[PDB]
Amino acid sequence: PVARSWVCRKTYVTPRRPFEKSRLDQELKLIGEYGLRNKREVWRVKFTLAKIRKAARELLTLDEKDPRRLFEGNALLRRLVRIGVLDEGKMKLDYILGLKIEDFLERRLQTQVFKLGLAKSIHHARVLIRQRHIRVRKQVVNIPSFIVRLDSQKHIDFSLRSPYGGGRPGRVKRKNAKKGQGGAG
Amino acid sequence: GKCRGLRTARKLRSHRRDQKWHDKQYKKAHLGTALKANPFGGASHAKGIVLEKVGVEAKQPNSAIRKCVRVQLIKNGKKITAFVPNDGCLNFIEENDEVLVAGFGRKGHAVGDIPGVRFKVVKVANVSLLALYKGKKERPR
Amino acid sequence: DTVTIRTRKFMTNRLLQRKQMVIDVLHPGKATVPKTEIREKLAKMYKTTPDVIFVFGFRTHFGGGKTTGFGMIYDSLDYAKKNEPKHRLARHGLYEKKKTSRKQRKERKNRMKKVRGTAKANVGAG
Amino acid sequence: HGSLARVGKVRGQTLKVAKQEKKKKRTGRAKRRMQYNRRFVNVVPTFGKKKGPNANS
RNA sequence: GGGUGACGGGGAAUCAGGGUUCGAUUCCGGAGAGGGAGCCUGAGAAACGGCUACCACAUCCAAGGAAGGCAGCAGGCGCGCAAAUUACCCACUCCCGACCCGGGGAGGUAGUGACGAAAAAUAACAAUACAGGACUCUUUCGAGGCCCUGUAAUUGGAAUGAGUCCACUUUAAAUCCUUUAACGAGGAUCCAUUGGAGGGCAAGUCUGGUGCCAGCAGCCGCGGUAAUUCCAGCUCCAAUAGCGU
Ligand SMILES: [Mg+2]
Ligand SMILES: [Mg+2]
Ligand SMILES: [Mg+2]
Ligand SMILES: [Mg+2]
Ligand SMILES: [Mg+2]
Ligand SMILES: [Mg+2]
Ligand SMILES: [Mg+2]
Ligand SMILES: [Mg+2]
Ligand SMILES: [Mg+2]
Ligand SMILES: [Mg+2]
Repeated sequence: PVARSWVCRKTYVTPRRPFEKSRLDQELKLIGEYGLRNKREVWRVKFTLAKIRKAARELLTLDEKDPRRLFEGNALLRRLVRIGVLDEGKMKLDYILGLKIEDFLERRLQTQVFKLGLAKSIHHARVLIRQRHIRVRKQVVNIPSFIVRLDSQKHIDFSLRSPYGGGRPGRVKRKNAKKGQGGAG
Repeated sequence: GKCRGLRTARKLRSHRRDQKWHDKQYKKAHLGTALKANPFGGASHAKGIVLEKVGVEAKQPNSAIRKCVRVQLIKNGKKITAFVPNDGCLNFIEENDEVLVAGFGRKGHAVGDIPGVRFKVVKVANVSLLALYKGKKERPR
Repeated sequence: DTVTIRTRKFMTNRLLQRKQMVIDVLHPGKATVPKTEIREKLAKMYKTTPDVIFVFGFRTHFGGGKTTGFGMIYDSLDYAKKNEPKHRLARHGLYEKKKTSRKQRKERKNRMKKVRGTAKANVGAG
Repeated sequence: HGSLARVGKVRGQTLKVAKQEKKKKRTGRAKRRMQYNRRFVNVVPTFGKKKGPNANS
């Protein structure tokens, strides 16, 4: 006996036919569009998506008016609206299965840091997020993947203690000012 | 035809239970024999001792010699002709030297040009051949 | 000056003889303000000295402009050395502990199993 | 029959060479960027009977 | 009756639907404490960190005698393909006691830890030289630049953690994270691997050596003096803090 959870899963699935080629093309195109790091990052989304698509299938096999579908479905949609993937009005379950990877990348932090000016190219965006430069709401988000709720989006910007967003300038500029003061001047 | 009826389960089940023992693989798992017959007593690898270096003449169309090692295992005390992979690698191995040996991709079946060689050598004196062949590590002395 | 300390989930424990609450320390630009400094703030807030105040468990957030931790403020030192953990008194050393260091005790007690009655030798032992 | 002699015959006598000094290759994401760029955005030319990424006449 | 590489179950891995396989292992039940037997105590034991026997192993003996049980935690030998520290503490969870107070290798805490799982760096931006193409202009050549992509010069400073490290916080006491001062990047650097590049199967009919040898190759095959298959160099491809077997 101990404490200790052990509860943990993977986040993705690796594709069976492992050099489909067309698959590779589309997957890299995705890595290019949304500045992803790796083949996994696409795959882990592709695994989230599926799960949603599975559930939505399972709910459609049930009868309508049956409390299970009405309840879950609503929630599952309310969840998907909150992340800014599915649209209010488009909330009615069958419309989920018609959905894709691209939409679930669109509401990354990095993608919304690039989109919401701030950055200057999707790569730049991704670096900043990591470097402890941007904050959502109030916390400094460090993690590119941070899926940003539709609620949250308008509150994304730089951190209050970090060069770009009005802060003490970083150690590189700080050194060169010391060089100009003592060395040159 | 099939038995098909409703209260057949048993007849159906027992029939398939029987017919599983005409499936070559199933039989391998569920008769003893195979487990008994391997020198690696159902183990992925086994250590052994190289009791001579042995010239294995390759299977017809691909004419060559293969360079193998007559191992004798620790666990069983059975013997083997383990293949030594890669070029010039045989020379790393010396007589009476502690090889870890593995299977050869084929789970009992022999492989490629070698005839009747189930096993390849992996490590010599706790070093690993790949390492020696690369030149990362050196043979201890 | 620039620290700030807010409170939360505050309880008046008549029966543990203590005011106990969550402290939530906004403190941007500095380095998790020390526990001494928290207790002197709490005193001015609660008008009730530092000696009866015991503070612990401060965790600082990612990013860094907030810490969070439990504290309580006893009704008196009479009480604060009664319904209070010993280690936490020893944090501001008023109820320190002995330095026998376990193992030495266990090996003494494992002897004396050997001997019967000898009050002086049983006292001796090691 | 047949000797265990020649063994490392070839590997031995081959003409050994150094492995040059080029560059630190970009890694992780940046590598992936660069890869993406050279399939899709840089070239995208007028076709001339299929392609080759390591081809050399 | 025999076998079981059989402790049972909750469950686990796979999966369209059906299945297949696994479940010594953190909860529940059971069993056993080197093996077999007997029993005292006690509400509860046929207890083994209780006895009494035999057997098996072992230890001192002044040779008459006497003592033993890690399938507790550490640790060792041995066995192997195969597995962590003779660490700290009762602070948490709980338990036992006559007990608010003592005790607990149960239990926690570190240490070891590429079993596995989650996040996630290894660069980002600029104007240059240029190299290209939707637009505008031009018969073509050339040009105006909202648009942009590659290679360079590191040209340019900006940003940063890895790291070093005062101080808090943490905590039983610590460590770790976390917060945080101060130092802390021109890639000669703070250097990303592992596998492959004839087909299946992404990717060289390139360049050297070998000459059915050495060797590769899961399979089909390659190798007998122009080897896309070997050994090397160059490039390329896949996955990437991972990848082979
Ligand atoms: Mg058995
Ligand atoms: Mg028992
Ligand atoms: Mg034993
Ligand atoms: Mg007994
Ligand atoms: Mg015991
Ligand atoms: Mg191991
Ligand atoms: Mg324990
Ligand atoms: Mg991991
Ligand atoms: Mg590196
Ligand atoms: Mg292939």
